[PDB]
Amino acid sequence: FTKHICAICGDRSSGKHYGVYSCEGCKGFFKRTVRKDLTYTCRDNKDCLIDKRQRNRCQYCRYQKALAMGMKREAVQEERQRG
Ligand SMILES: [Zn+2]
Ligand SMILES: [Zn+2]
Repeated sequence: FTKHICAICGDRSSGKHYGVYSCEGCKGFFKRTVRKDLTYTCRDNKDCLIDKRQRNRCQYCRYQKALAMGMKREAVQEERQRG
């Protein structure tokens, strides 16, 4: 968005992580998740009420949101390019 709020949780973004305005928690979290190629769950339905309140504890839903917008998953493998 104009004001670079974190596309996922509405936090202040640090940069366009994986091509989308994102915050530090999300930066690392998404990287970890993708590199490991993990999946999670939350104590809510898939349509979890994602807002500022939902800290990075809400891994699953943050990941769903990231995927929904379409964070450039592949870019996570940058450091994995051990040429
Ligand atoms: Zn975030
Ligand atoms: Zn959730």
